[PDB]
Amino acid sequence: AGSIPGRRS
Amino acid sequence: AGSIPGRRS
Amino acid sequence: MGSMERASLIQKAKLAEQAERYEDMAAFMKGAVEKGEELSCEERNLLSVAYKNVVGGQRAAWRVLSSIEQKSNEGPEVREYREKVETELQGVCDTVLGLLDSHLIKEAGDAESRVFYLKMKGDYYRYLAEVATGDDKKRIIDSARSAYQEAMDISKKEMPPTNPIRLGLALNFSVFHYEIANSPEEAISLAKTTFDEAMADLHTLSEDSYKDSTLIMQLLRDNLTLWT
Amino acid sequence: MGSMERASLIQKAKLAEQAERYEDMAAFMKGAVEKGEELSCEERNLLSVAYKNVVGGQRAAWRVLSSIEQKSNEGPEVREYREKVETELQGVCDTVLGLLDSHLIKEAGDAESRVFYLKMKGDYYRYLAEVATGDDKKRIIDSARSAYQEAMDISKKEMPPTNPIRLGLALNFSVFHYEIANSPEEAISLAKTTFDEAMADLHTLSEDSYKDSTLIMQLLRDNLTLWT
Ligand SMILES: *Cc1ccc(S(=O)(=O)N2CCC(N3CCCC3)CC2)cc1
Ligand SMILES: *Cc1ccc(S(=O)(=O)N2CCC(N3CCCC3)CC2)cc1
Ligand SMILES: [Ca+2]
Ligand SMILES: [Ca+2]
Ligand SMILES: [Cl-]
Ligand SMILES: [Cl-]
Repeated sequence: AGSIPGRRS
Repeated sequence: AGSIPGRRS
Repeated sequence: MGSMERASLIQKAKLAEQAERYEDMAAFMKGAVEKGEELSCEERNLLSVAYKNVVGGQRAAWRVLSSIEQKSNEGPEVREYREKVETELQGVCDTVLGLLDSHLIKEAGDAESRVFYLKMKGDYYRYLAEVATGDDKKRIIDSARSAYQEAMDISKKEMPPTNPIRLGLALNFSVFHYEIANSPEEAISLAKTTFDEAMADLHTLSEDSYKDSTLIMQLLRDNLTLWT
Repeated sequence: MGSMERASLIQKAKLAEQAERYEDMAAFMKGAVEKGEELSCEERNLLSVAYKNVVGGQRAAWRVLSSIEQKSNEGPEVREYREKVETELQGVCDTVLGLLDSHLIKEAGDAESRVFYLKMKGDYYRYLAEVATGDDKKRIIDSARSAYQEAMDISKKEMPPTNPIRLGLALNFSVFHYEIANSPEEAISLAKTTFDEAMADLHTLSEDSYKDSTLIMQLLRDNLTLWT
């Protein structure tokens, strides 16, 4: 199950 | 030009 | 970072992202928040990206160590080291939650900023819940739920169903339901309803907004495919 | 790490590698070295892997920042941040060089350990040389050269031409010649002679040793392909 990766602007 | 990667045991 | 200009901290956070120095990036953005001014949209994203990378590395390490520790339970070093990483992870989550409480959330009056920060609050309580054990877990879980729920209530009143923050909030709240709250049916229902309402609003969007929204819709669909 | 058992530091260094926590890994191995006992083959590899990962991340960040700084020279923030990363990188190199000098090298009497540590000494002076500017660069370059040369002299007298440490030493010394010393012809000659002498000794090896040696020989060949 995946959340928003959120690791690149 | 590449040296020994050397980053995994 | 009290002696560095706000604008210099922001510039260095962007450089640190390019250099993949995420601990530095988080420290620069923490310093920028502590200047006391509100954050722009771009600055909020820099803050979130910095901490998501830092805590993402910690969570991945915690999972590796926890897996080794569990297999070992089928000397004290694996448990001790898992505890060290866990404490560091909890400290980063507490730092982010502290910035949100002092004073990002209370000064956020526009829906876009307030939903963004409340989604962050839910996420970092969720990361605390991933490592919590016992009744501590119950109150931490409720704190995540309450933050996500307030964000959802605002987002449904104030943002279109295609708004990327609204979509990412719903995605992460659905993951909360599935992975933390043991509510897979609520996770599936939220992901489905979110996807369907966004689909019906795509016709209103420009080409660029369409790309932004459909990217996150695919993430909802990816989870639905795994869950059903 | 003075209060932690040597064996616990080694075990935690292995866990930290699995968790991709290389700063922790380096700190655990530094603590193990500072116990004062000599290191086994496996332990030497853990020390080297830990620091190569730490300094490898720093070198990659330094290169990103240096590239941005140079393009900017075609406010002070890019230079200031490049300097911060550079100082951190120099500190890690100094830490490794300090462990080698106090007292890993002087206690290393077997060829395998002494060549290993002198190759490390050449490598970390080479990383210092990558960021050095001016006449400081000259003495740092000579320190790298001298360490690699002593390692080469021992390796040619005491190890077969297929020994993986001998091969990796020659590979890295050839990179030194090409990238640091502005001696591409010496780099090419060393890589060629090393490859050819190893090829002629492969017939003496087991299947597993053959795999170990040919892997590094391919690296020599990859450089020769780029350089010629
Ligand atoms: C929770 C959340 C956070 C940010 C967003 S976003 O601003 O619409 N956006 C951030 C950048 C991402 N891109 C960058 C490179 C790949 C993806 C996309 C999402 C939405 C939800
Ligand atoms: C400079 C140097 C260092 C180590 C060696 S090695 O011990 O023969 N070896 C280390 C492990 C490497 N493997 C691990 C996974 C991929 C490669 C291979 C080299 C030689 C030279
Ligand atoms: Ca100011
Ligand atoms: Ca002891
Ligand atoms: Cl406000
Ligand atoms: Cl000895």
